[PDB]
Amino acid sequence: QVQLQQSGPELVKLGASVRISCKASGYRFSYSWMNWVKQRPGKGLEWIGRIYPGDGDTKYSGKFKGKATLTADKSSSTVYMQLSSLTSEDSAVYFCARSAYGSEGFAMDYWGQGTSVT
Amino acid sequence: DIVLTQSPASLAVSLGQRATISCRASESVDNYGISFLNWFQQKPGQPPKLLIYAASNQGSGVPARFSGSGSGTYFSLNIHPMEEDDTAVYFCQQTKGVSWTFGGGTKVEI
Amino acid sequence: GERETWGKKVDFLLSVIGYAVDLGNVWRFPYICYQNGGGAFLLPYTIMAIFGGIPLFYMELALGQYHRNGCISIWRKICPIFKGIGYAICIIAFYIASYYNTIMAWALYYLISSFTDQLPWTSCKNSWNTGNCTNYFSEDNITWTLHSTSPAEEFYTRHVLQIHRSKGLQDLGGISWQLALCIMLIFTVIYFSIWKGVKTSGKVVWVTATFPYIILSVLLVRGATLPGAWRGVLFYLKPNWQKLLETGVWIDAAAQIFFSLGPGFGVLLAFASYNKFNNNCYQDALVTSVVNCMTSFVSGFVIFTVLGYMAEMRNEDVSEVAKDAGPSLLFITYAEAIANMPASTFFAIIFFLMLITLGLDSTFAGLEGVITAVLDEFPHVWAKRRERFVLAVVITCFFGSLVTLTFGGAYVVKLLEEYATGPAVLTVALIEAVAVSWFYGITQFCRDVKEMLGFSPGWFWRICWVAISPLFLLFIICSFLMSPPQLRLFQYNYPYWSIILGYCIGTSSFICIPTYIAYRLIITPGTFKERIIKSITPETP
Ligand SMILES: N#Cc1ccc2[nH]cc(CCCCN3CCN(c4ccc5oc(C(N)=O)cc5c4)CC3)c2c1
Ligand SMILES: [Cl-]
Ligand code: NA
Ligand code: NA
Repeated sequence: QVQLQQSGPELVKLGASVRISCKASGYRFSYSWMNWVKQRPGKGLEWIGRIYPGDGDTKYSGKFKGKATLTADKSSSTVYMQLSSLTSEDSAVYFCARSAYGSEGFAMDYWGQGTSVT
Repeated sequence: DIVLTQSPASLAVSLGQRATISCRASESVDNYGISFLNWFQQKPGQPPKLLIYAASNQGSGVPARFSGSGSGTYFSLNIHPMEEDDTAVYFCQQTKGVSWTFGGGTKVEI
Repeated sequence: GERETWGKKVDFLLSVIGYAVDLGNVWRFPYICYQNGGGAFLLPYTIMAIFGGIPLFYMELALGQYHRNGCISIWRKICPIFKGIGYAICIIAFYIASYYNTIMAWALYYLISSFTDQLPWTSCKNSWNTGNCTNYFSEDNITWTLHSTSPAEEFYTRHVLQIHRSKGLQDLGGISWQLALCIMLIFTVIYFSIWKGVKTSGKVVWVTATFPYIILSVLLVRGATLPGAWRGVLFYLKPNWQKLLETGVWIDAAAQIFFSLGPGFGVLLAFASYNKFNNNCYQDALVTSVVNCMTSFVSGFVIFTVLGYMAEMRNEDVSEVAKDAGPSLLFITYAEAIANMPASTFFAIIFFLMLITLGLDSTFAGLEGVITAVLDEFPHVWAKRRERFVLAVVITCFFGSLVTLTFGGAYVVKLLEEYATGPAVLTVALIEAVAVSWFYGITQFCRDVKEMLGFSPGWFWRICWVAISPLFLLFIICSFLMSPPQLRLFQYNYPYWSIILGYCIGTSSFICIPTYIAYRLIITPGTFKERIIKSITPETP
């Protein structure tokens, strides 16, 4: 069984930073992209970025190129994501999803319970 | 950066009526014969449970009710006759391009 | 109305060596070399070269230099009844143009895609890779299971070929437009290289035939410096004399030499039909054949110094790494080797440039042979518009190559590669040899060679031309007609109807000589005996 567990809720301080982690299990994490998506309260999903453990390649949308940076740890099978300059706009629920393989349309099969930073 | 637009932002479909949700990609999401477009469903206060992958292939542990179709630039998620346990928000994500983007979302209700 | 002689002797020499050394020398020679002995495969290889290879090469070079009339019309001075050899060679050339330039287009696509800081066949992070992908060189942590794949094989079969979108020759579906553009560039280069004739084609060859040798030297140095190359070279040369007893090794050696020198294609006739009448063809034939053989040897060294390195990296036997038979040995295997090399993104460029150039001059030579044959046979309509009829030839070659660029186009590459230029070309070469030796006198041919060079060929060459060489050609053709192939490109076992279609391809090329024999016999008057006697002697205008 594939399950992704991430840290608990944090607090949002203006101009502060957080370290949201997503441990992964049940599959060879080093061969699947690890997406992050923001969910504002009362709004829709919003893709944040990408990371491919094993190669370190990361992609970002045109909104988190500097705000969010993704990191991987092959020893602990954990994928982090650092947020900087926390405004009240980025207090939301960040889900850690795991893309499928290229042939499967990169479908985010498995998701984490979601880390709420308020 | 392919913008996805879901025309029916709201579905007031009654029990026993199939609900059609449309997607519109600015560019073609197809590549190597694989339409890069997944459909997601999100209950209130729950992680998005994947529904369809590749715009036609059924998800994992998902009812046969949920069916996806369409190829190229126009895609659909024709949900076989709806019921009370699937009134959720369905999102349209494209995984072609440097930055994958979600759709506008589409809440469904009786 | 004089022939356009070569600007220099080096022009002819470089053109012939560029023709002889082709993409077959790179993947076919080391493959067949280890499959059938290693250093024990070098004893039958050289025996077949000496006894059947050099004789045909030298014979048809001298024939073209003396009669200097190409391929279709040269039989008016040797044996008129066998004029169908030219049309058979034209059909064979059509098929070879159908598939060879598609292979070169694959090479060009790889070269174009290898201009990035990170080569696209290094990781499985890409959008074409499947869930079976695993890093080829990674640690043992990621085992290869029983059906794992490598990033480069998926790059070749899902991004370049897109073979996964087709399920065999039954649905030869869609057309890769990127490969279409690549082949269009290949064909425009080909046209502008040979459109004006031999004067420009002999100067383009100056680079197109010598640059591959520089790239081969640098690649050999790198492969030798790789860790574990000793495994590769030792597995390449370690003789297996037990494998020598079976006739299969000799069969493969003879076929390899014949298809490597490339006699019987009408292109050596076209090349030799331009250099001076008193030029020395014996010496240049010998040196060109030796150069071709040594080039095959060194290319095998280059391939195996990297095969052994890759085997050492995975801690596996070299035998488990080289099962890739054909172009997959260069687009999947050597591509994987390059992706992990220290100074990658530069070895890929030069490797694929060597591939493209060493295919480009074999294409020039074949197309020029066909063009020379047709121009010589029809000087009243052609030979004024040399620029034209090369545009037409290139256009028809591209049109025939379109089916090979489809998504299931690698299957067509392999079907044409095995049946086109199969027992069709071998029978053509056998008929040419018998027409020059038995029908056309051998004493007469040796007198012609003496008048051309200054000495009659020795008894060895006479015996080889008369008996040994046609006998070996017949031994190769009899081998092929006994065994029906079991083509299998990428987990696709070919159907029986595909084998029948391949036999139909073989028939189509060879259904020219018998039909022309029948037509010529019908045309000439008189009883049958005098009908054949008249049709057998040269016209002698
Ligand atoms: N455009 C164009 C064009 C047009 C007209 C042309 N005539 C000539 C050309 C040169 C282009 C390469 C064609 N060669 C390459 C090798 N191939 C081959 C080698 C070794 C082998 O060994 C065995 C065995 N059974 O062991 C079997 C077997 C088969 C045979 C065909 C040309 C190009
Ligand atoms: Cl060879
Ligand atoms: Na060759
Ligand atoms: Na060549």
